[PDB]
Amino acid sequence: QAALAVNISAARGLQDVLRTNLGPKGTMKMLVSGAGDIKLTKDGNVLLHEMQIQHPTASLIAKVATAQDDITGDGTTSNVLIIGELLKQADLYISEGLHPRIITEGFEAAKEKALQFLEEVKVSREMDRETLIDVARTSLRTKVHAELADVLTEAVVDSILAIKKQDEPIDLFMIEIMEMKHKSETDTSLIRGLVLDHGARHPDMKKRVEDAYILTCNVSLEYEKTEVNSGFFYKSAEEREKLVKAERKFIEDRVKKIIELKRKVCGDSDKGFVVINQKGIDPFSLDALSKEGIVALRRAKRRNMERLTLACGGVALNSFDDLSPDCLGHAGLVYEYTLGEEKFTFIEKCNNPRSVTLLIKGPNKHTLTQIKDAVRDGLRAVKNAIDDGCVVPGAGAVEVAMAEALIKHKPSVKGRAQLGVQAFADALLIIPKVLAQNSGFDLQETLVKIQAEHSESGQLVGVDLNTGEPMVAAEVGVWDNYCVKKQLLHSCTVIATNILLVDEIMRA
Amino acid sequence: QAALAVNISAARGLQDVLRTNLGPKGTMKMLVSGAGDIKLTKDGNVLLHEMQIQHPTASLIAKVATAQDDITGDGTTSNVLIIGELLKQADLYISEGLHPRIITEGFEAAKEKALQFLEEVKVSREMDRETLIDVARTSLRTKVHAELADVLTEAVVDSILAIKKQDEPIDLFMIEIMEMKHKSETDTSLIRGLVLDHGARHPDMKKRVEDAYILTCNVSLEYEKTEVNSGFFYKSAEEREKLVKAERKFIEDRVKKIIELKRKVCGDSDKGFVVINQKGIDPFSLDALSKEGIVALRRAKRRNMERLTLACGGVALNSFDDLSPDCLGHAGLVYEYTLGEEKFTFIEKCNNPRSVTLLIKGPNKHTLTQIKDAVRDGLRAVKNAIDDGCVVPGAGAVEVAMAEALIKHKPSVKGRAQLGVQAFADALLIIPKVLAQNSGFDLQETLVKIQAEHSESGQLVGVDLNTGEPMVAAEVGVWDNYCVKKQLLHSCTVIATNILLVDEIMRA
Amino acid sequence: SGRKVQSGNINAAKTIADIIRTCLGPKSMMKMLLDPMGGIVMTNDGNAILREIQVQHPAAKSMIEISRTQDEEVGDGTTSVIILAGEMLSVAEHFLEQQMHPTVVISAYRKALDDMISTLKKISIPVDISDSDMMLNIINSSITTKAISRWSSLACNIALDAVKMVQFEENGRKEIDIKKYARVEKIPGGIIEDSCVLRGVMINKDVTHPRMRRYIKNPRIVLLDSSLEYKKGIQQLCEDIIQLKPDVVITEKGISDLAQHYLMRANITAIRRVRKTDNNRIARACGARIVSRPEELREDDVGTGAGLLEIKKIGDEYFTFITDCKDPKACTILLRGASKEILSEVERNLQDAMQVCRNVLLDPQLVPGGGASEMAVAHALTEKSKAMTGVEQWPYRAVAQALEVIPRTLIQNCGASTIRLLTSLRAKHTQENCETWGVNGETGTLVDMKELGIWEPLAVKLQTYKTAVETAVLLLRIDDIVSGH
Ligand SMILES: Nc1ncnc2c1ncn2[C@@H]1O[C@H](COP(=O)(O)OP(=O)(O)O)[C@@H](O)[C@H]1O
Ligand SMILES: Nc1ncnc2c1ncn2[C@@H]1O[C@H](COP(=O)(O)OP(=O)(O)O)[C@@H](O)[C@H]1O
Ligand SMILES: Nc1ncnc2c1ncn2[C@@H]1O[C@H](COP(=O)(O)OP(=O)(O)O)[C@@H](O)[C@H]1O
Repeated sequence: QAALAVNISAARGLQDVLRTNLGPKGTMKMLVSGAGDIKLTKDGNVLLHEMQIQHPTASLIAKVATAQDDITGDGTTSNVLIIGELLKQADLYISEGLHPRIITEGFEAAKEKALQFLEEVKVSREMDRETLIDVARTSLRTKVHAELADVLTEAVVDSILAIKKQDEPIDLFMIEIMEMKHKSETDTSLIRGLVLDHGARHPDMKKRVEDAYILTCNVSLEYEKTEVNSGFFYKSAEEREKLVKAERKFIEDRVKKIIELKRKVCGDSDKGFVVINQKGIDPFSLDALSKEGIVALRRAKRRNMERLTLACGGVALNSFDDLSPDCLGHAGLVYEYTLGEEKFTFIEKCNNPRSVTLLIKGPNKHTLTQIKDAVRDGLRAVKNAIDDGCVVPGAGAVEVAMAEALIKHKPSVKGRAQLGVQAFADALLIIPKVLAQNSGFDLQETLVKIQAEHSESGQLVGVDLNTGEPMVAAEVGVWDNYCVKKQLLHSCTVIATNILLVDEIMRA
Repeated sequence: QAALAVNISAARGLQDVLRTNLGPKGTMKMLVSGAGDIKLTKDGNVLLHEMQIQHPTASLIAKVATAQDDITGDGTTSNVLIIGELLKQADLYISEGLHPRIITEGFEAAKEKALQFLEEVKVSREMDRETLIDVARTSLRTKVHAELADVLTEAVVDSILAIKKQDEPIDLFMIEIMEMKHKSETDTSLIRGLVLDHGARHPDMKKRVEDAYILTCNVSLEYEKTEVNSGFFYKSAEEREKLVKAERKFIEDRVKKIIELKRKVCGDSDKGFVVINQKGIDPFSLDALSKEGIVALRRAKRRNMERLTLACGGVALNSFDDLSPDCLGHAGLVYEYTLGEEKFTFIEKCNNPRSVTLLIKGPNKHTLTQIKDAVRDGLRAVKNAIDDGCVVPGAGAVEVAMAEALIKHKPSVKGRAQLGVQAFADALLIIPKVLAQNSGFDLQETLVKIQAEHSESGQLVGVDLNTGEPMVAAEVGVWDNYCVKKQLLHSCTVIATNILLVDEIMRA
Repeated sequence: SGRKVQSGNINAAKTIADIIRTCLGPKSMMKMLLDPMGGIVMTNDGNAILREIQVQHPAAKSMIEISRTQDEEVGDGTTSVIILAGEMLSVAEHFLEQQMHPTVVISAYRKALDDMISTLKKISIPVDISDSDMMLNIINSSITTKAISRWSSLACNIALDAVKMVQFEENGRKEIDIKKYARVEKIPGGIIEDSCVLRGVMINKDVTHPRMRRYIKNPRIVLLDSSLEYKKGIQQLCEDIIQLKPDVVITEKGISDLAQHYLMRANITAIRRVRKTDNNRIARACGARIVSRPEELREDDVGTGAGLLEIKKIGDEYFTFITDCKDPKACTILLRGASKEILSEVERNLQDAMQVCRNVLLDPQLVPGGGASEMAVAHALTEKSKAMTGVEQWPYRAVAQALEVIPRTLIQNCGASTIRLLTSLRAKHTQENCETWGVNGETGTLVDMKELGIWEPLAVKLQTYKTAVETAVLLLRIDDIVSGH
C-alpha cells in the first residue's frame, strides 16, 4: 500500500538529475539525439524534454512542470528541486505513520504564510535602464557563457526599452530574432524595424533607398490572368501559348501599373518604390525593376507580410491589382546586407518606431541554439520585470527569509500542520544549498553563515558565487522576478500535494 | 564511509528491538534458553545481558550500556533508545557532508547545556514517606504487574526507611532477598532480622526458642574422621574401617565442651545455645544437645555466617574448643518456621537491627526471579532518591524542556555545531514519543500536545500514560532520579560520539 | 468446489471494493493509472478508476456494471455502493465458513435491508418544497464540495427554475419526471451570466432561406418522415396535408426554394437535418402526431402545439425558438461560458439536484450525512436484533456492524485514528437517543450534523442501500460460474 515510496524515490532521482544546473556556475547537460545530432543546454524548460525519462511519474512531473512554467519560463529547475525536497521532508515523517493528508494541510498553510511574507520583501521602484540591465544579466549568465552574456544584455535591454509602448505588455511578434551562419559570433546588434529573411541576387539592386514603399506579390510568371500556380498545360495549345505570354505580359501589365504609381508618387521613382514577391520573378522583369529602382525580391515568408502590414503602413497583401494607392507599404529606409553568402533586407523607419528585431549570430547550430533560447529567456524575464513594478532579491536571499518567517510562524498553527509547515520551511532551503554546492563551497557552512547574517541583520542576505560569503543581493544587483517566485510557490505546493495524495498504483 | 552506515543500521536495529519495553505499559519479552528454560522479563540490564545478540557493534553497545548502568540505578532502555536516535539524527546530516567531528562538537555543547538545564530543573523536596512511595511506584510499575507493584511498594519503602536510620548511604549487604516456592504469591512482606535458608533433621528441639544466645563455630558433631587413608577400602581394609574410629571421641569431647559453654554462660538448660555448622551433624548428638536446650543447626552457606557475625556474632571453624564467650551474640526470637516440607529459621529481634530480609512467595521460578529483580531495582531507585535528596519529573517532562532549552540555545553557538545541537534535541525527543507509542496513541499528535502545553505553562509537563493528554508530573506523582538523568546524558553522549568517530572496519 | 465459488466471488468483490475504498469524502486520496505505454493519470473519481481498469472475473464485471447502472440512474453514490457491497460480502465470509447455507444468510440480509429502509424513513429530516430556503441549504450541503463553489450563485437558481419544466401529470401529483427531455443548450462564448431559461424547445437547425411565413401565432405541428421531392410529376402529400389545414409540418429532409414555395402555398414550415433527440422533445412539448397512411388519415393528424414561434440569429448562427409550447415538459435551458470543462459538471450536479427535488415531491426527506445515517441505522439494527432469535440473528447483526464502513473511511482518509473516533461516535449515538451525530470530513472530529449543515437526499441513500444489498444477495446466489473457462 506504499506506492508513495516509489513516487518519492523517482522524484528524488529527477531532483538529482536536474541539480547542478543553477546559477551562472551551473554545469551544462549534453543532449544527444538518437540519429546523432547534438545539443548543449542548461535551462530546464528545454531540458525536461530529454528524449528518455524512464520512470513514468518522473515523466508526469516533467510534463506538469513544463506545462505550468510555460507562463514564466524561469522556475523550472527550482520547481523540480523544491518538489523533490518537499517530498523528502514529508517522507521523513510519513515513515512514522502520520497520514499524508495533514502533511498536505501543513503544506497549504505554509504556502499561505510564504505568499503573505513575499508581499513585504519585494521592492518596488521606478526601474530604469540599469535595473533592467542587472535583471537581464542575472537571467543571461545563468543560461549561457558568462562573458558572452555581457554583450547580449545591452542588446536585450535597449530593445525592450524601445519596444515598451506603455503599461501594456510586449508582444511575441513585436520582437523577432533572426538566424544566420557567420563564422564568428560578432556580438548581436539591434535593428529598428523589420528584417527580411531572403532576397533576390540581381546585380542592380538599389542599396540606399529613402522614403520607399512596398507591395507583396504572389504569382506573376506562371498563369495568365489567373492566380493559380501549378503545372503548365503543355497539351492545350491555346493554354500553352497563353502561359508563354504569361511569362511576359502577365507581369508587364502590372509592372506598368507599378512604374506609373511610382512616377506619380515621385518623379521616375525619386523615392525609390520597392516591391516584394512571394516567389521568383521573370529575369527580364527582374532586370526592368532593377533598372527602374523597384528592387524585385523573392522567397517571401508567411510571417513577414502580416508583421510589416501594421509596421510599414497600408496593407502589403499577396494578391495583385494594386489599383488604389493605399495598400502600398511605406518604408523610410531600406538596406541590403549580404554578409558572406546570404543577403538580407533591412526595412528601417517604417510606419512604426517599434517592432524591432535582434541579430543573434555565431557558429553552427550547436551554439546559436543556446544563443536564441538564452536571449528568449532574458527577454521574457525582462518582460516580467517590465510588467510588474516590484522585483525581489535573488541568490536565495528571499528563501532564507521565507524559511525564517515560516519557522517563526510554526507555533501559530495547531495540530500536525505545525509539522507540515516545519517540513515546508526546511525544504524551501534547497536553493541556497544547491547554489552553494554548485560553486564548490561547503553546503552547510554557507547556509549557516547566511542564516546567522539574516538573523542578526534584517537585510535579505544571499549567497555570493565567487567567495562563498553572505552577500546583500540588493546592492550587488541579482534581482529575480516576483511573478516567477509566486508561480514557483504555487506550482511546487500543488505538485507535492498531488504526489503525496496518491496510493495503489494500478496497471490500466 | 560505509562502516559508519553499518554502525548506524545496527544501532537502529537494536533500538527497534528494545523499543517496546519503555514505560509501565510496555510489553515484556521472553528469553528461552538453549536447554529449554524460559525467562520472562523487561528490565533493560537483564535483556542486554542475556540476549543472544548477532551484530558485533550492537553487542558492543549493549556491553558498554550495561557496564555504565551498573553504576547508577537504571535507565538502560531509555539510554539505548537515545543512542539510536542520536545516531539516526547525526546520519541524517552526515549523508550531506558534515564530517562527524562537527556533529561531535555539537553533541558536547548540547550535553553541557542540558546538564546546566537539569541543574536548574531539579526539585529539592525533602524526606517523607509519600514521595518515596511515589518513587517506588514509579520504579516498580515499569517492571511488574500493576497490583503486584502496589503491594511491593509498601514493603520496599518501609525496608529502606528502616535502614535509613544510620543517616549514611547503606544498602545491598544489609537487605537480602530470600527464595522459596510457595503456591500463593500474595504473601510478601518484610522480616526484620534474618531468615536462614534451611534447618536440620531434628525432632522438636525447642520450636519457640524465644531469648537465646548465638555462637555458631561450625559444631563438629560429624567431625571429619580419618576415612582418607589410601584411596578406598583396599586390601588394608582395617585402616579405613577401624582407624576411622577414635574420632567419635573428639565428637564427644566437643559435646562436653558445648555442655560446659552452655551451663557456664547460660546458667541453666534454657536460653538456647544457637550454633550453626557448614557441614552435617549426626542426629544422635543433635538430639542429645537438643534435650539440654542447645540450639544446634547444620549445613549453611558462608554468606549467612558472615551475616550472623555482623548481626549476632560468633567465630566459625569446624574444629574448635571451649573458646571465650566474647563472640557470643543474643537474639530476641529464634523461632523456627516450617511450610509443608521445608523448614525456615526466623532469627528475629537480634542486636544490630540493621540486618533485614524480605519475604517473597512466588509460585514458579520465573515469577520469583522477576519479583526479585523488580524489588532490587526499586531498592536501588529509592536508595538513589534518598542519597541525592533531589528528584526530577518523569513521563518525559525533562526531555521536552531540555529540548526547548537546546533549541533556543541553538543560535548561541557558532559554526556548524548548531546541526549537532539540533540533532541532540531531536534525539532527546525520542523518550516521550516512545512512551506515547507504547501506550497506544499517536507519536506526533501526543508530542505536539505536550510541547504546546509546555509552551505557555513553563512548568514541566509529561505524557499521561493512560489517556495521552499532557500532565504535570509533580502533581500526579511520577518521579525520576537526578543521578540517573546525569548518567544517562553522560553515557549516551559518550557512546554516540564513540560510534560516530569510527571510519573503517577491519578483521583481527 | 461448493462454497469455494462463493468465497471466490466475494474475494473478487473485496479486492475490487478496496481499490476505490479510499477515494470518497471531501478529502479523497488520488490514484495512479499506469497504461502500458508509460502514461500516468491523476484521478479522484472511482467511477473512472473502475472504467479504465480491466478485470477478468465475472463477479467484478457484474458489480462494475451495477455501479454504472446506478450512476446513470440516480447520479452519485457509486463509490458508496461499491464499498457497501464489498463490506457485506466480506463479512459474509465468516458465516459461509460456518458450513451454514447461503439461503439463510440471504434471508437475514433481506430482513436487514427492510429494517434499514424503515429506520431511514424514520430518521429522515423533512424539507420544504418550492421554497428557496432549504433548497439553497441542500445546495450548500451536497451541491457544494464540487467545482460549483465559484458558480453556485447561478447553478442554484438555474436548477430552482428548472425544477418545473419536466413534469408529467400521469397518475398522481407531479410524481413523474423524465431526464433527457430538458432542452439543454450548451454553447461557449460570451459571459456565463448569459445562461438563462425558456419555456419551449430550442432547435439548432433552421431553413436555408427563411423567406417564408416561418412563425405563426398557433403552431399546429405535424411530424412526417417522408422526403419532400420536386412535385408529383411530391405535391400529392402536400395536397393531402392541405386537407386538415395546418400551419407547421415538421419533416427530416432538405427543402429547396421551389419546395419552399410549394410548402408556403400550403402555409407549412418544414425542417431538415434535425436529430431524433430533438424531434422527440419537439413532439413531447407540442403534442403532435405523425401519420402518412391514407387510410389512417383522419382529423387527428393535426395536433396543436406552441402558440408563438420566433427565429433569432444570435451570432450569425441559425437558432430556432419555439416558445409557449402546449406541453411545458420539454423546455429550453441555456448555458453560456468559455469552456465546457466545468459547465458540464455544474449541469450534471444541477440535474442531480433536480432528481433531489422530484424525490422531495415524493418524499421531502433528508438523511444526515458524514456517517450519521450509517451509524444511526447500525444502532437501530443492533438494538433490533436483541429481541429476534434464530440462527439468522448473526448475519442480521453483522450487516449492521458492516455498514459502518462509511464513517470509518471518512475518518481514515483524514488523519485521525479510526478506532477511538468510531468508538466515541457509537458511544454518543447509543445512549444519546435524539442526536444522530456525525463525523466532520475536514478536521476528522465528531460534530452534530444538524450544526455542521450536511445532508443527503433520502432517495439516493435508499437506492444505494438497496443496490448494495441486492448485489450482495446476487453474488451469494451464484453457485457456479463454469460455462467454459
Ligand atoms: N549572479 C548570481 N548570483 C547569485 N545567484 C544567481 C546569479 N545568477 C542567477 N542566480 C540564481 O539562479 C536562479 C535562477 O536560475 P534557474 O531557476 O535555474 O533558471 P531556470 O529554472 O529557468 O533554468 C535564481 O534563483 C538566482 O538566485
Ligand atoms: N506512571 C507513569 N506514567 C508515565 N510515564 C512513566 C510512569 N512511570 C514511569 N514512567 C516513565 O518510564 C521511564 C522509565 O522506564 P524504563 O526505562 O523501563 O526504566 P529503567 O530503564 O530505569 O528500568 C521513566 O523515564 C518515566 O518517565
Ligand atoms: N463536508 C463533509 N463532511 C463530512 N462528510 C461529507 C462531506 N461532504 C460529503 N461527505 C460524505 O461523502 C459521502 C458521499 O461522497 P461520495 O459518495 O464519494 O460522492 P459520490 O456520491 O459523488 O461518489 C457522503 O456519505 C457524505 O456523508
